[PDB]
Order: sequence, then structure tokens, then C-alpha cells
Amino acid sequence: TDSSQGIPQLVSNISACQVIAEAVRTTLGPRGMDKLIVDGRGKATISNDGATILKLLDVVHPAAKTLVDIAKS
Amino acid sequence: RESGRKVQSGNINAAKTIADIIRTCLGPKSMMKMLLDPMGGIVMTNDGNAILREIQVQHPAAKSMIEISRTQDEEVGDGTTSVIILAGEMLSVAEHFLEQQMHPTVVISAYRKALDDMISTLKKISIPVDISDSDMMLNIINSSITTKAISRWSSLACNIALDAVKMVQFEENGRKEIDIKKYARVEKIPGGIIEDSCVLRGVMINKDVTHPRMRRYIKNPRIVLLDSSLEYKKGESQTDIEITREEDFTRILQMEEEYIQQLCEDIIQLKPDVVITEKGISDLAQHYLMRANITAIRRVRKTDNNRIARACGARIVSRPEELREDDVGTGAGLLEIKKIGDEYFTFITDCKDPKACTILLRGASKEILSEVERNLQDAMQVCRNVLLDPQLVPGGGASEMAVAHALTEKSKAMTGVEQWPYRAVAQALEVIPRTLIQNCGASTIRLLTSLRAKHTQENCETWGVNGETGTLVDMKELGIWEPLAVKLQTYKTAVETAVLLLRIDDIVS
Amino acid sequence: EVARAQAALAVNISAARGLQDVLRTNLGPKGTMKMLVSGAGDIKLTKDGNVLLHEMQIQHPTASLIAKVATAQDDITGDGTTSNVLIIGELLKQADLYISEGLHPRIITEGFEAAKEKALQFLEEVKVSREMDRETLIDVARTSLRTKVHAELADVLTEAVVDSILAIKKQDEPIDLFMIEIMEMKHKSETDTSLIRGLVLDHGARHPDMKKRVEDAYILTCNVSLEYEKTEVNSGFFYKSAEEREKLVKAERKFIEDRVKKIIELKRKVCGDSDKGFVVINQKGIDPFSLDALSKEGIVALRRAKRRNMERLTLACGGVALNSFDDLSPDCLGHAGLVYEYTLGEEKFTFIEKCNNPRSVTLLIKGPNKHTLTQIKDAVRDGLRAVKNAIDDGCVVPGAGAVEVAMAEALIKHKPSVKGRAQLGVQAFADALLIIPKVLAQNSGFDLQETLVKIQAEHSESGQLVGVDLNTGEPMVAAEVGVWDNYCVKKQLLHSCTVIATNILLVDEIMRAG
Amino acid sequence: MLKEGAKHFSGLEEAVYRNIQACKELAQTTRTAYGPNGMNKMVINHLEKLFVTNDAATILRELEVQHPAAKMIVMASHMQEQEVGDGTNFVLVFAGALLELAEELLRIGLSVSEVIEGYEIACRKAHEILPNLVCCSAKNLRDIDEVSSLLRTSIMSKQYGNEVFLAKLIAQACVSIFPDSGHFNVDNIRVCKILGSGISSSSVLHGMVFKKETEGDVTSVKDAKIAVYSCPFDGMITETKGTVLIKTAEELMNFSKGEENLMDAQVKAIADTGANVVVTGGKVADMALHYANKYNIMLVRLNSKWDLRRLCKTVGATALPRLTPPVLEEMGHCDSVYLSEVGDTQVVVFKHEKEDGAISTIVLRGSTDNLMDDIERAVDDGVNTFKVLTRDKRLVPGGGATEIELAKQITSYGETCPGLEQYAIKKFAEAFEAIPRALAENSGVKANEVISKLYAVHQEGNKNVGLDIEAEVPAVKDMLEAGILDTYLGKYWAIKLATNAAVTVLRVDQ
Repeated sequence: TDSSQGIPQLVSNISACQVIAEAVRTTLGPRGMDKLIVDGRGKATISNDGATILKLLDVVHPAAKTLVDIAKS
Repeated sequence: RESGRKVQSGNINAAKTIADIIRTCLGPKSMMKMLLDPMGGIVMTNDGNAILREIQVQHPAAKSMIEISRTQDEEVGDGTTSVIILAGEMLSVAEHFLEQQMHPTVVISAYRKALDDMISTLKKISIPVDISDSDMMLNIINSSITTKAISRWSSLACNIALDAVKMVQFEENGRKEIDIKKYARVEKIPGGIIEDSCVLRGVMINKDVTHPRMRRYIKNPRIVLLDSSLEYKKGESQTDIEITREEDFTRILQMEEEYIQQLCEDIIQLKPDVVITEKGISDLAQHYLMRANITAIRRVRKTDNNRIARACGARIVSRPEELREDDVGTGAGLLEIKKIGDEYFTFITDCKDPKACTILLRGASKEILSEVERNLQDAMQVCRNVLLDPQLVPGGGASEMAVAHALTEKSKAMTGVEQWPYRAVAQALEVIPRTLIQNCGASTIRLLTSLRAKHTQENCETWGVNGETGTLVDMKELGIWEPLAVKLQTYKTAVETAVLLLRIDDIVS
Repeated sequence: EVARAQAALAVNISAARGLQDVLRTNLGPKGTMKMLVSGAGDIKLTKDGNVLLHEMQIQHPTASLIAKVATAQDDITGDGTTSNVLIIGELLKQADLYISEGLHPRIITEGFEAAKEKALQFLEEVKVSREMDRETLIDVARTSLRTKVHAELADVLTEAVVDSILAIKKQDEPIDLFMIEIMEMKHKSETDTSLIRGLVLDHGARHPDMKKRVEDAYILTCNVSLEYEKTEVNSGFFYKSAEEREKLVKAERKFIEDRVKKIIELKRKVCGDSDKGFVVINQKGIDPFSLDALSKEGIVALRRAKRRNMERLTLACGGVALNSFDDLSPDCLGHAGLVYEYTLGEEKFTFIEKCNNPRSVTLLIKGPNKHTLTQIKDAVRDGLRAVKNAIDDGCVVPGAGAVEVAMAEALIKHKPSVKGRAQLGVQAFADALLIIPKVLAQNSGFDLQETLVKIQAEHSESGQLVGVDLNTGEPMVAAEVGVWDNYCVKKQLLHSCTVIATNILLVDEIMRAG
Repeated sequence: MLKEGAKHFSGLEEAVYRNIQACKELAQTTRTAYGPNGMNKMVINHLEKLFVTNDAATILRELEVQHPAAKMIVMASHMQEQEVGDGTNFVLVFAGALLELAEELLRIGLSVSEVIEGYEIACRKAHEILPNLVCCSAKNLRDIDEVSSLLRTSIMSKQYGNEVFLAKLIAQACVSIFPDSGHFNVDNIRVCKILGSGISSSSVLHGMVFKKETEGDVTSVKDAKIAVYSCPFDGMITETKGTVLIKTAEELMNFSKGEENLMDAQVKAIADTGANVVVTGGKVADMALHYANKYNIMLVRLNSKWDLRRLCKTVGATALPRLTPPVLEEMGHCDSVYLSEVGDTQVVVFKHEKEDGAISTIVLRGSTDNLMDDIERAVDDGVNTFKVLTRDKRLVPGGGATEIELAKQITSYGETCPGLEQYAIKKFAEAFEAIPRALAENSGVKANEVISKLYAVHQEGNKNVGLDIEAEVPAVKDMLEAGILDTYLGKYWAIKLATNAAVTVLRVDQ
């Protein structure tokens, strides 16, 4: 059972967000820079909006999970 | 594998490590050994047999130490602490120096000459003890009991032992040596009054002779010794044919009732009413003695039967034929059943075959029973040693100093190269004096010096150092005594151990 | 692989020394409560010296030895076991200083022997006769409970403990071995402890309010089942065919029916009116159907009671315990003067009190069902063993380390045997005792030397056993306050300390054993 | 150690230092809590959801500690959770604050045992002056404004954005069915989450709310007694399958015929026994449905564990596995059974009208179930603060406005008594100051400013501070006249249990 607390702990949660915010950074038009995301099930995947792939990701932070949930909303 | 010099040094260490604490335990003053378990528990002991068995010894020479204390325990049971101390100190003082020159076999020859030197000194030093006077033997027992450290239940035990050992004394061998104490036994009864402890004749049995039917009182009728063969035979006196058929069954059964019938007839003639069968007694067979009007005691061990045979004092017979008043049951057996509790206790009294006795001990519980029984065990050992050799030796280190100067005088007179081993056996004796000095808490230098001085003036007849007064003291005055035979045997075993160990110069797996 | 001579003594003293620390902060009321999670991980609240040794994990031979001897003391007095350790530790310390300078263990031991005889005779002189009145029992009761709990909760347990001992005089026992039934109640506060004269029952009826006040109670304690349902059994296991099991189900249910009927016949024969009630206590179930019928007749029938309730009832009430019902006279059944049902918490406890021919009292501890309710259980436990001693001895002294300074003073001055050999252990023996008073001062925050010179001087001038007022940690007369100790407490610290010391002192080897 | 025995993890240095530092870490989750706050603490536990709380009970049970000192206080907090609602946070911060102050005493040269003594004294004086800090009280419990002011404080402690709507709502939906004067039930009120719609769209419904959709006809009779079964249908006969489809074709005919005739009997037994509403946690087949339309029984499709639980406590029900016909024994106190849609989802509505054993439901409507879990903390504490078992609840200033008052009285009182006790008495004042510190930290300004300016205004018995701009700079707000009130009983057990907890744990050294 783990417990973590602090002002550097807060800083952690935001840092996780940036990582998901980068996945979806640009997809407004058709330029940016993609990398084909192929799963371990042996399926190749792309989408037309970058929020789709982001939904599939499982984040190991609960704070980062909130930002996943508002995407779905 | 060990070779040469490794072995001589090994012997001395192994002996020595056992010794340090175990020497201290000797005397009323007793140091207590801690043994620490892996489970984090503790067992506290003063008894030499216990210490030795528990510890893990790696070295074969150490194992020889243990086994010689088994030797001692079997003969007496006191002095068990002592033998390894004595045996150790022969090796320390003599060995390493004389090896460098190189003569092992010499040190060994010297040990046994010296041993003889000590046996002879003892007869002079000791005065006779009357072996039929209770008072005189009593004080001796009083010395030995307080080593264990029980001093309450002890007082009773001493007196009960005196009559028990004396009554099982009757061994003839053309020289009239007594080692008989194998007819003696202790009957244990949980419950009752704490102070009813007495002796009753024959041998009394309870370890498997507790049965609900045994004829309540026999005050005349005989016991009939049997290792028969009271059980049926399907042929004449051996089985030749099997029951597997209706026809085989029918024929065989006639033979089986006959065999039983003729056995019972040879049993009844000499008038019993209590009849013991070791084995060879069946459900049909026992039913036949009931119908004979004979109470049968049956399925009770071979050890009980050796005991019951000794109790009437009459020989056993495996002979199924014509058992007479002359052959079995010779003399009078008698059988008393008491309920002390609601449990059947069997006394078998009367032994013809001059005397025999065993001990009643009644606790009020198991725990109360035990305390007396051990201290009685010490007690009947003394009673016996006094009977064996009828001289009582003064206790402590007084006897040891007498022999210490006899070897100084002998070793000078002979002036062999045995001289220096004599001198090492003289100093090996002195450990017992050192142990008694330590016991008070006085310096070794001061009291040993004085003791040696007493040799010169009064020859250490009885003037030793006693550890419960820390001063030079007449041992006779105090009522410190021990029997000659216990001293002699302890000394004896210690020289054997010193000689055997010194012969191992190599150990090879 | 051996620790010999100096190395063997070294191991014992070092251990005693760390231990001593722990069990001084359990000493008297000024000591501190302790919990274990170091024994098994679960939460225990305990403040007794013996008990705390068992709960932990002890592997050290010297700690273990002290725990074993502890066991005997704890049975008889249940107090002074916080003390046992303290006196042992100091007793060794004294010895160590002399040995290091140059002294033999054996001379130390001799002077212990001399020490012990004098010290025991001092108890006999100094003992003050007391009465056997309530007032005098209150003061053995309150100080002993004060050791094992707070001051606040202890004063509540004081009342319960004392009325029980008065009732035990009536039976004419000089001992206690009954009236020690501790029963727990479900509550939201622990600052109540109630005395119930007779017994208390864990569960009551499954149907409330049958007749929850019984004026005239005729107690049949039974234990055969009046419920065994509709289950298909044969010998208590499944059998190959349906039908064979069923046939037994009929006869078994039929057996139960007749036994319930015997309660209906029994009420007329013993009772005859509803002006009298009838009590049933069954340790096994009873059908919901059977309760309604019994209830209108004016019978209270209890279900799911324990085997411990049953044995207690048979002693106190004068009852019987039977494996049948039948039609029995009131001569066989026990009587209780009163029955009342008191519902409090989530479980309702039927009391069966004002028993005729009692020999069991129940001390009913209310509590929240935390470890705190277990804490008052073990406080109450040793407070019963304390007031037992007061009945044993005739004489109870004022304590709080009052006794111990008096005894130490007597040794320092003369040689008890007149020899120098004895004298070396005797100094050692006297300073060992002083730990108990001085350390009450230490907990409180009052320098230890200052109380020794004062407390000892005031003995000399007066002849009073002046003691310590715990809270200030300054001296005061222990008699008036009520800080008292029995004859048995001050006897059993003395015996345990000597015997335990002399076997560790006299080590010369410790060698490992399988 | 020096011993290979005598196991401890506390004692010496570790009792004095390590235990206190651990209490301090637990109680950090309540120096962001209690009254005005915007803190949220997310805790996961593999519950397939995110659990958002600003309640001490759920934080504490999740968090395991291996030391008896920190572990013991969690029990004291639970005790105050049973007897009363909100203030759970206040129990732990107090014990934890007092223990930080304690260690400083130990440092100087003061002993443990007098310090222990001086708290019991301070706790007794604080309670004695406590009913003299009553400033406002209810007299009618059927009046929505007097109840809602009380409620408000519980809600506040959660979020400072949901105080107004909820505090009104609970009082509107009733927790005043009971007299609350000897007797109150809290398992006959639940907080029932209805997914969908906003949380200002949270509604009043009286009696048992179950989410699961209604099937068949609906009853409105007064002979409707509840029968509860976890699984009364699974198929009355289970298949084995020998062609790995069916065993086989002529047999499949019989398996269906026997199901339909056994279910007829079962569902007709329910009909006859007076059970006219059956709760099915099983599966409604066509055959089972077809029977219940004929007998006229309201049918509840499905249930989950949570729904079964509330039936067994409220009804006096049992949930039996069945496939062989049963009869009533669950019984019920509910006469009426109606049908009403809450959330635009068909909800089963139970009601009867009485005082004692009467039922109510604060039912919620929310975007997600996570948003509803926090709201739920606010609401369940608001039912548990209602319990006082009087109608004059002797309200004292909520929100931590009492705290400075207690602190001022106690510090003066300390001066009067002599000895070492007094220092503990002074510390006891500064432990209450914990509450004004935590409100300051969220408010955005330091501790020095708030405590001094509350002290400056002297005896007031109103002063406490919010999350606002008014809460920062002049550091003065009215929390007597904002209708921020808490109950005398809630503050009593909070202070009482916390002083008891701090004393037992300061004693340990094993």
C-alpha cells in the first residue's frame, strides 16, 4: 500500500498530462508527425483524430485518468 | 582424516571443553549449565549424562568421552560428572611434552602403575563401616543426595533404600560379591498420602499388571510359573494340519480341547488360584482356566514375568508337563490387591530364595512421586557400594592429596623415565581440590598450599578442603563421607579413558 | 563454538540490562501502557509483565528464563511481575562491578543465601495486621487495578472486585477460584463496569419479550437440540438412497416434538400458575414455532447459549444439566430469585441474578469491543488475584517502594551472618531492591537521589513505612493514600529474584544444543 | 538490540521521534480538510473506478501502517463515525497535532507521564466550557431552514461549491420521519446513485429507490410484501451437452417442458402466499415473465450485490438461492409499492408512512459515478450529524469558529495551575489552532496572520475563515451568521476521542 504526498508529488501529476497532450498535439489538419501504432495483438492502427488512440491507452496515474475521461465525454 | 600431532592436541581440547563447567557441578555447590536451543528455549541441567547427550560433538575423540560416562552411569550413577575431568587432566599434564621426545606407550604403562598405587592407599586411609548398622551408612547417603539439590524428600528416601538393598543382598559366586540390585524395583502410585513410603517383600508389579480380576487376596495359594504352551495344538504338541475345511475344523477341535485340558490339570495340582502365563495363552485357553476355577492373569509382558518369577524367588519352566510344588511356585507366593485410587495395584510378597524387597512410593501426584524416586535412586546406589566393600572413605580432596604425595615419593624412588608421567598423574588428581576451592570463591594458591602442608604434618587422613566452608576441615567431623567402591570405580574408568584416548595417534575415516 | 567464563556471564547481564528498560515503564500506575504488533502484527493492549513476555517473540535465553519464572508469580499475585525484571537487572549489575575488579561468582552466591534469609525475616517484623473489612479490601483492590489500567477506569473496576470477595466468604472459601467469570457487553463507552450477582447469558431468546421479567425462575439447563430443521441425514451423513435418510428424519423430528411437550407438562407440575415463571436455557436452537407456545404460558426459553454458561449455572443456581427434559420436581431444578433482560448495544444479554446457593458472580465489563475492552479484562483478572492474597495473608503493608527501602536499610548496616564471604553478596542484594521506589520518581520527573536520602531518613526517625506519592514522585506516607502491597507480592519478588539470578550467575559455559 | 528476544519496532528514540512523524503523515490528509476546501484526494484500490473522497474513514481504512501508534487512531476515528457524522477529519488532525506539540515537550527535559496527565485535565475543562459556546439551536425538525444550517457544515467539508443545494435537499427529503429522541435509524436511509443528469437535478423520493428496470405489469396494492431472492431463476434444470450443442433433440423438448411447468408452480406459490412484489437478482426468462403477468406481480429484472444488501437490512429479508418453489419469510414493512421514473429510468418505489422504521432516500443524479461518490460523503455525514437524539441539538459555531475560543480559555487556565501539567495544557490550546492553520493553507496565506487577528477581536464565537478573498487579508468572517453551525455532540466526541487516542499512543514503547 503506497502513499505519496508533497509539492513535488503535485508536479508529477501535471508531468504525466503533458505526455498524453503530446500524443494528441496536432491532428487539426493533416500535418504533424505520426508513427504507426501497432498493438501487441498484431493489428496496425491509425485514426483521423488523435483522441481515438488516446482513449485506448491505459494510464497508471489516476490524476492522468481524469483527462482520459473528459476525452470520452 | 587426522594424523599425528593434530590428534594429541585434539584429545586434550575435546576433554577439556566438556570439563570446565561439569567439574564445577560436583559438590553441594553446583554451577548450572545453560543449553540454548535453536527454538530459543532453555534446558538447565546439573546432571552429566544430560549435558553430554544434548550437545553436538563433531570429533570422534569427543564421542569416546560421552560413551565412557555411559560406562560409569551403568555401574553406579554417581561420579558421572567426574570421570571426564580426571581423564582430561591426565592428558594435559603428561602428553604434549613427552611426545616431542616421543614415548607414548610409556605414559600409558605409568598410568596403570599409578592406578594400582592409588587402590592400595585407599585401604589404609579408609576405616571399616558396619554393613548392618543403619546409622553409620546413613550419613554417607546424606552426602550424596545433596549433589542433585533436593533435600526435603531425600530424608525419607535414604532409610527406605537401606532396607531395600539389604534385603535384595544374597548373591553368592564363591566369594560372595554383591552387585544384586536387579531384583529391586520401584512401584509407583500416583495419589494417596505423601508420607506412606515403605518396603514390602518380593517384587511388585504395575507396569502392565493392572487388571480388574486377580483374586482380591491370596494369603496361601501359589503362583505357577509358565512360559507354556497352554494354548492349543492342532496336532500333538506342534501343528501339522490346517483348518480350511468344515471336515478339518471338526476333527481338529477335539484335539484342541484335549491339549488345553491336560495342561490345566498339571497346573491345578499344586494348588494355585492365581496363575501367570507369559505367552502361549489363547481366548479359548483362558476360558479353560476359568472353567478350571483358576483366576488367569495373561497378556502381560515378558519383563513382568521375569519380575514375578523373582518375586516368589522360584524358577520358571517352559515345561508343559507335571508342574509340581517342587518345581514351580517354590515357597509361598502371596497376592494382595489394594485399590489406591480405583486402580488395581498388585503386590506379590514372600520370596524363598533368601529374601527380596521392593519399594512402595506413594505421591499425592505424579510430580510428588518423582522427587522421592530419583533421590531414592541415588540412595540405593550408596547402600549397595557400602555392602560391596565394607569401608567408607573420607570425602572431598583429602584422599586425592594422600595419593598426590605417594606418587611424589614413588616416582623419586624408582627414578625411571616413568618418573615424569607419575608426576603428571599426581597433578591430575589435584583438579578435585581446585574445584572445591573454586566452590567457596577463594584463591587457588592459598588453600592448595595449606593442604600440601597438612600432608607433611597429619598426612591428609581426613583433612581436606571442603567447598561449603572454604577452609581446611576434618571431613569425619562434618559428616562428609562416601563409600570406597564409588571412589575406586570412578578412578578406574578415568585411567581406562586416559589410556585408550592416548593410544589413538591417528584417526582415519 | 562456545562462550566460556567471562563471555558466558557477559551475555546474561547485557540482556537483563535492555529488558529492564521496558518493564520499568509498566511499573506502578506511573508506568506506561504498551501494545504489541511485534508479537504477530494484530493489535493487543496489555499492561502486565508476564503477559507481555508471552506475546512477543523471545529467542534470547536470559529473556526466556525470566519469562518462565514469571509464569509462577503471575498465577499467585498477578502484581509484582512488572517489578520482577527490575530487581533481577540491578542485582546482576552490582555483581558485575566486583567481578571486573576481580571477584569469583561463587562468593557472590554465598552472600545471596545469607541475604535471602534476613530479607525474608524482615517481612515478618515489619508486616502490619489489617482487618478483613470492605474498606481494607478496597485498598488492595484499587492499588492493584491502578497498576494494570489508568486511575480513571481503575476506580470503576474497584467496586465490582470487592463485593465479589465479600460473597465468597459466605461460601467459606479462603481462596478464589470461582466468582471469576468475566463476561463482555456491547456498548459505546467503557467507563461503566456493572456487577451482576448471578450469571449472564451471551444470547437470549430469538423471539423478544416472552416474559423478560421472571419473578420465580426454575432453571432447567439442557443441551439437547429442539431444532434440527428439515435436513436429510441418516447418521449425520448422506446415504445412497433418498428414502433411507428420510425415515430417520421423521423419527428425529418426532423426538424433538415430545421434548417440547415436556416443557408444557413441566410448567404445570413445577409451576401450576403463571404467577411463577419457568426458565429454559438451551445451548442449542429452538424453533420459532415453539417460542410462541411457550411464551403465552409465561415461559422464557433461551437459545444458543454456551457450554461455559451451563457449568456456571449448575454451580451457582443449584441447577442440573440434563440430556433429557421430562417431568422433574423443583427439588432437582435450581432457583434464582430474579431474572431480568437488559438490551444494550447490538446484542441483548439475559441476566439470571440473585441466585440461591451462589458460588459464581459475574463481573460484567461494558466496552466498545476494541482492544480497550480486552485491556480492562486483563486488569480485572489480576485485580481478583490481588484481593485473593489479602484473604490468604493476614497482613498487608503500605507499598510504593516503602517496604523495599526499609529492607535495604536493614542489610547495609551489619553483616547478617558475620563473615566477609557473605558480605560481598550482601551489598549487591541491598542496592538491587532500591530500583522499585527510585524509578517511580524517575518516571514522574523527580531526581532519584533526593528521594532515597529523604525516604530512608524518615524511616529512621519514625518507624513508619513511608512510601512514594506516585504523581509528584516525592515521598509521602503510603498507608493513608491506599498504595498498599500484600504479603504475597513482596515475598514472590524476593523468591523469584534469588533463584533466577543464581542459575545465570553460575554459568561457566553456554554451548549450543539441537 | 542487545537481545535476540523481546521484539519491538517502537521504543527509545523510535517512540519519541518515529511514531509522531508517522501520525503527522496520516493527518496531512486532514490539514487540507475540514470545512472550507478545494482539495480532492484520489485513491485507487482496483475498484474499477476512481474514488474521490474528502472524508477520513475511507482514506484511513485504505492506508495500512505497521506501527501501533498510527494504527490505533484510525479506530478512534471510526468510533466518532458511528456516533456522529462530519468531524471525522477533526478527530485525526487533533490527535496528530497534539502529538507533534508533545515531542517538543519531551525534548526540553519534561517527562512523558505528567504530559499524559495534563491532557485529561485540558479535555475536561474544554468540555465543561463547551455548552457555554451554544449560540444557536433548532426547535422544530419539520422546518427546512433550521435543519439545513446543520447539514451545511458536513457538505462544506467536502466541497465549497456544493453547500447550498444539498443542505436544503436532505431536509426536504426528510431525515425527520423519526422523532430522533430515543430512536433513529440510518440503514433505513441510503444514498442511491442514479447515473445520468446533473447534480442540481438530484431529487426527492420517499422510501426505497432501486435503479433496476421494471418489467411486466406494475402493482399499487397494499398487500404487497417483499420477497427477496438472489437467484430464483437460472433455468430450473441445467443442461449437460453431448453433441456439444444440446444433449440432444428429444431431450431438449423435455428440458423446456419441465422448466415451464416448475416455473409455473414456483411463481404461483409467490402469488398465493401474499407476495405481490418479487425482487429477482436472477434472470427473467420469457416463461417466468409470462407467469408473473397472469398473477399480477411487479417484477424487478436484475439486482447487483449493493441492491440486495439494502433489502436484507431494511426489510428483515434474506436472499435465498432457489430453483425449487419457496414461500414468504422475508416479510416486509412496506405496504404500498409504486412505480416512478427517476433519471428517466424506471425505478422501483417502496413506501409506507409511519415514524418508526419509516424509510427515506436522498437520491442523486450525476454525470459520472465518481462525481456521485464525493457527493455521497457529504450526504451520508449529513444523515449522521442529524443523529443527536434530541430536537434541540444545541448547535455551537461550525466551521472551526469554536476553535480559537477554546484555545484562548485553555491557555489562560494553564497559567493558573503550577507544576509540569500546565505546559501540556498550553499545547492543548495550540492543537485546536490546527484547524485555523489548514483553513489558512487552502485560503492561500500564512498561519501567523489568521490566528493573531481572530485573537485580536477577543471573545466572539463566530470567527472562522473561508476559501475567499475576504478569507485572506483581513482574515475575518462570520460563521455564526452565515448559517454555518455544527452540533454540540459532533464537536464533543471529536475532542473526547482524540484526547483519549493521543494519550494511549504517547504511552507506547513496544
